Amino acid sequence: GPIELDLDLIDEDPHQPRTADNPGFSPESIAEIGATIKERGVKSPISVRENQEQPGRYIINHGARRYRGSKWAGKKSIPAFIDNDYNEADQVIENLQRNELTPREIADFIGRELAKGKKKGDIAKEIGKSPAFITQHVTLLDLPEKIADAFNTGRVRDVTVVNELVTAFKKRPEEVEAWLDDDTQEITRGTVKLLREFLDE
Amino acid sequence: GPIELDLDLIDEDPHQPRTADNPGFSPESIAEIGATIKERGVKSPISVRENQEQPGRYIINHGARRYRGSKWAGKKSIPAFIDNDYNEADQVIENLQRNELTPREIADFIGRELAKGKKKGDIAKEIGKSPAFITQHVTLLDLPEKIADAFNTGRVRDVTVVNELVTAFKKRPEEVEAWLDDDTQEITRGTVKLLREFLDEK
Ligand SMILES: Nc1ccn([C@@H]2O[C@H](COP(=O)(O)OP(=O)(O)OP(=O)(O)O)[C@@H](O)[C@H]2O)c(=O)n1
Ligand SMILES: Nc1ccn([C@@H]2O[C@H](COP(=O)(O)OP(=O)(O)OP(=O)(O)O)[C@@H](O)[C@H]2O)c(=O)n1
Ligand SMILES: [Cl-]
Ligand SMILES: [Cl-]
Ligand SMILES: [Cl-]
Ligand SMILES: [Cl-]
Ligand SMILES: [Cl-]
Ligand SMILES: [Cl-]
Ligand SMILES: [Cl-]
Ligand SMILES: [Cl-]
Repeated sequence: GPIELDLDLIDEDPHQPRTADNPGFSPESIAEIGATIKERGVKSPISVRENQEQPGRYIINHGARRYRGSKWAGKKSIPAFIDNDYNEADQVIENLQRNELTPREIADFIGRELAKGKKKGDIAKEIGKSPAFITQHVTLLDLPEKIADAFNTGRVRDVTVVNELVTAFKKRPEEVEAWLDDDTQEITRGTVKLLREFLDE
Repeated sequence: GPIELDLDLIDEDPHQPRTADNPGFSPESIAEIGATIKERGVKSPISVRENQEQPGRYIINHGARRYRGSKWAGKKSIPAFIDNDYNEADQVIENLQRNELTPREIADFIGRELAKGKKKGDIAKEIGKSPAFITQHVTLLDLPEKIADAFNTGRVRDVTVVNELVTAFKKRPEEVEAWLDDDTQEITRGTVKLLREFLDEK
């Protein structure tokens, strides 16, 4: 098993590669992971090494956000394992060697929850995200036909841009379809911003 | 500690939110995490639950890439903990509730390694990335002045775009400086592509 370690006994590593400026150490970001820890617990135990200088204490290998989130959530302890064979490169590995769910995969998860009758509000809570994040992904579950093609072929991949394109389609469907019908037309945050403006003239 | 669990006792969860199409299940991606596992081990133990249907066996809560990477690396076992109180939402949490190092933070780590005399090739290996990835970040350690400002103020944040902007600066420094001196000028993959082309005519 993992050990439940008193937070009082744990120090952050001052040479960790994540610096103070990192978005992930913003109060909002710690609050976000913190809420999931309050609800579900830390699900991936942190890695610590024994402090050689102060026996009985531990230094974080990986897990500073889980640690700060645990404090935010009012936890007295955190699940952890001891690994004294952990180096600075491993800390960068922990962070770089991982891959996200796609927007489609997130939408489809939301879809399966909606199909079971769960409210958007509760779907937000159980994954620790905002209602606006749910809304943006839900858009992908019922895309207009031409926009769906562009999304599936990979001609546009960013959920925010897809949403902006749908919002335009609702107000002016013929004009957006003719813009997509051009093969030279790339789809970026920028080109869509240009399309929105063209349509308000 | 974590248990070293026989890979033969572990099955993937067929309702995991990562699907077959996901870039992270590509052979190249499994090879990438696999190399780090071959060298360093799995450093974050996977989470499994007991299979109720098949006693003695386990289903993956989180850890399918670590699992496949372990197989790629020729491992017979994988570090794991048992959590029988794990649901489908937790699987999406494991993945969405995490934040990257910035490009600056990655460059500066590389910087610290270079300053100790480590070669680029060994820095690539120890973080499981390609030489080209190292190169693109190393660019950030010696940015021309005006590009540095734009990078630091957040006017451009993407490492790829910064590299493209440096490469343009090398060939036409006066013209790139005057392009950055315009406040209306946004800096995107697109605008820089437009700048590259404008310069290849003159
Ligand atoms: N030698 C390594 C390299 C990476 N990792 C960890 O492996 C995880 C990979 O995350 P992800 O890409 O999301 O894949 P898995 O969670 O393993 O698989 P899945 O999300 O499909 O369940 C990260 O926590 C990373 O720190 C590790 O434990 N040891
Ligand atoms: N309820 C939660 C929410 C998230 N996580 C895990 O917390 C980690 C967050 O990773 P990251 O953003 O990189 O932060 P930490 O690794 O905790 O901190 P650091 O990288 O700064 O050492 C991920 O493995 C995620 O799956 C968890 O164990 N339990
Ligand atoms: Cl710092
Ligand atoms: Cl507690
Ligand atoms: Cl990714
Ligand atoms: Cl339609
Ligand atoms: Cl699948
Ligand atoms: Cl082994
Ligand atoms: Cl991130
Ligand atoms: Cl200069």
